Amino acid sequence: KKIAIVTGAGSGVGRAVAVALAGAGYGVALAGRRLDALQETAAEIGDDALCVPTDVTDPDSVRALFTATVEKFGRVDVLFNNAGTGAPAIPMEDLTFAQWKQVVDTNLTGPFLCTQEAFRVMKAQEPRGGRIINNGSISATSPRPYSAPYTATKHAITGLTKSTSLDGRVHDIACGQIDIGNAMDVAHVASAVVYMASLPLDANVQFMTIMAT
Amino acid sequence: KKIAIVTGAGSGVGRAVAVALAGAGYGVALAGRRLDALQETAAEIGDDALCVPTDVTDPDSVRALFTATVEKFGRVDVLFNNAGTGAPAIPMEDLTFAQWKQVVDTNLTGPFLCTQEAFRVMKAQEPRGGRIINNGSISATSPRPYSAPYTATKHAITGLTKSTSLDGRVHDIACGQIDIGNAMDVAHVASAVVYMASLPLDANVQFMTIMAT
Amino acid sequence: KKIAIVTGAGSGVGRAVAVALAGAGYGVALAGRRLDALQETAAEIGDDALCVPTDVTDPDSVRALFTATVEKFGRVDVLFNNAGTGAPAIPMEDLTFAQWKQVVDTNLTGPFLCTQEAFRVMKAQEPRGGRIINNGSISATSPRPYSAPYTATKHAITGLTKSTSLDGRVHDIACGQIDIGNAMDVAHVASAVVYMASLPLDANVQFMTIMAT
Amino acid sequence: KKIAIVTGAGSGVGRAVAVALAGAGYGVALAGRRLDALQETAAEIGDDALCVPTDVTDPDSVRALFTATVEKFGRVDVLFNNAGTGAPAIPMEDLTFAQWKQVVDTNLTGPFLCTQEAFRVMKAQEPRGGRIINNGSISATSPRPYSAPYTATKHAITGLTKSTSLDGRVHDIACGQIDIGNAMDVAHVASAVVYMASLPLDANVQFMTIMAT
Ligand SMILES: [Cl-]
Ligand SMILES: [Cl-]
Ligand SMILES: [Cl-]
Ligand SMILES: [Cl-]
Repeated sequence: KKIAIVTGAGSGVGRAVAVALAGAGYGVALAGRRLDALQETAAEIGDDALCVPTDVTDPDSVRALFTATVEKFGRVDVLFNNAGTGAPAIPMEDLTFAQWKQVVDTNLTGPFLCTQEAFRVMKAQEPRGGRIINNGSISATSPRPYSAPYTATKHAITGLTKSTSLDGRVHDIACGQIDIGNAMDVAHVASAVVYMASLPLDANVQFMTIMAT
Repeated sequence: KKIAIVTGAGSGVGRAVAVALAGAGYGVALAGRRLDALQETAAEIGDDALCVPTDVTDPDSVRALFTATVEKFGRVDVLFNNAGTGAPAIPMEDLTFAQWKQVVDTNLTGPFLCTQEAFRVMKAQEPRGGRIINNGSISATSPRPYSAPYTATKHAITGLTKSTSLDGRVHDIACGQIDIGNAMDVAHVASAVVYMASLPLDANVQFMTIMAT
Repeated sequence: KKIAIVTGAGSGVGRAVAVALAGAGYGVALAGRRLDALQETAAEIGDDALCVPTDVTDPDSVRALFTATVEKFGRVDVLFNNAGTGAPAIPMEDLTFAQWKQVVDTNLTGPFLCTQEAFRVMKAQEPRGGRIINNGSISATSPRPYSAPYTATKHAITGLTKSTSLDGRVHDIACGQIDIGNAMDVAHVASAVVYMASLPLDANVQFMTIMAT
Repeated sequence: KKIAIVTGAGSGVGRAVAVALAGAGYGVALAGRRLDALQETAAEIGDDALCVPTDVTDPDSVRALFTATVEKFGRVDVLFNNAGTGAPAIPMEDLTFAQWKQVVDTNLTGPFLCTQEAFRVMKAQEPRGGRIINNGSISATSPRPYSAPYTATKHAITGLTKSTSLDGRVHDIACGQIDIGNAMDVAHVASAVVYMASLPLDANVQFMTIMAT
């Protein structure tokens, strides 16, 4: 009955969130670049997860993902906007323009295009609205060496969450963000996302940070 | 089987947290200044909550609360360090020294003394450790007018959480903090605290903020 | 012609700020617990600094400091609210109640009482208003081990600055804060404070952090 | 004798910083898209400013700017990495992919490419190192409505500053950031940048925020 779209759903925290949302009774659309790993996530769910190979850096592929979801399930209540690539851990001035662009497109442009499509879908549905949960950094309180593209784009996600919360309110869209760091088992990020998605629309975890050890 | 001490348990979020922890199967000690309101919380729980009238600004009363808890339940796994008073909303220079001292003692000294006693108890028990959850501000992203004592002491709680996490690690003590603000139903703060207390000791929500509307 | 009160002026950053403000042409009142070290700061200034032994944790002593300043110089344009004591670096639960109270009184109550007296004086003078610069932490981005009283009270100063900025605006009082940390020569904190005090009242450095190395 | 490169130097804060650095005795290279406005900045300086029309979103144009600077002046001690465009204030889902890409390229890719070229130049020169000052947001404590591309990319600049400080240390490169907001005369941002550039390399203002009124 509540419907989620989970990006990066073929691996890691995306897979764990999709499995945990389905266990909590959501209908789930699984978005990611490769069908094989999406299929294994759907097998784990063992219900009616929908696999949707998607390039979230591509506006048309993104639109197609939400259309497929609404066609199958009827609406979209939650988006877990989950991306996380890094460039190689090399001196910053050795990064090529393409290595830079790959991290910006994956970590920042993908989440922004999915947030735009979520606004289009959520504002149109009835009852109106929903929630977007953005997956932030895995090094929250301290950047790793040689990480400027990853650190800049995950900080950009904090700005995107803030503007999405402000701009979503008119459409009954809430937005919050989860970050992790180290002083981690993906199950704990998934249970936190399930918790955040459990709240009614007028209460919202805007930011939370979970620390390992 | 897991044991919690909840301060401010006779009202508001303290009562809601105590009721929610007991519903999740915790043994609960209810600490607060007045027995009457503690009794009503224990009636709501309708199990074996322990009422312990306590002045958390007083070291001996604090020690007595933890001793009563360990005597009854055998150990203390979670402390919800919950205080929240304000001075009158008047020009800052009109505040009397006693009105200032009342907010510092209640909002900062109480939580610090309970954290010290929690370290004494948690480091001594077997298995060792536990978690302390500090209740932060209700105006997280923007201070209200005429609120310097409340705003300074709730910001102090953020510093206390950070030092408690660092200093607790050697004793297997984790510490995290919850804050709220407004762009709220106490049930949502209670379910967030239950969530935070649900995690094993090596994963910890160090900070989370829930926003109304 | 612009007049400053500098607390902790007998040593360290307080002395360096007082010397730098006087070098920039301010009249300076030097506040601190011991006359000897205040005298040496006044000798360094070698002009007309006013030594005022003061206990900033005491409301009457604070009032006396501002009265002495207005008597001598005619008004108070800038307050450098500068305190910074720590408790011993020992396990938190070994701190005595008096060791805790000493850090709260020095690092939080002193600055709050000086801010109240500054509001009384600044709102009354003509032209009205002025600026208060609060000296924050020396470990800004990471607390040291065994530092809960210092870390909680310097975080409290951030809350005090925020409320002082909001509440001061009606009186043409601006408030900002300086913090330092380490990835330091007191001359750099002093030149930053001089910079902050140089701005007209409608532009204000609300926060700045200077990092060593 | 100290040499600065100032981007966006044909207008607004970029022009004011270039004029103020030259007034403080720096040699200045003026980078911006249009020669006309660069010329007017150079006329204001009325000394030996070097105009260098540059597209900072283009790696070759960026390299050419630093090469022109080193050819003329001999080294580069300070970079003011200054960009700031917004997309139209319209519903987020109405933004075209090109309007999004324009803000990411200008506000995030330009500063990243200039930081890479600054590392190449600063690490190679003798004495080695220098400082990079990134111009952050003009709405620091609260995003404006309809501003997700601007808010995300200025938050990204905070991440870039943090990684640049960490990664620059081995090359004696310091990095800090200035932000502004409103509870402003460009002269105050320029005097703050001059202040930040005045410090020796082992002390660094990593972040400062100036608030209007
Ligand atoms: Cl990050
Ligand atoms: Cl607060
Ligand atoms: Cl601190
Ligand atoms: Cl911003």
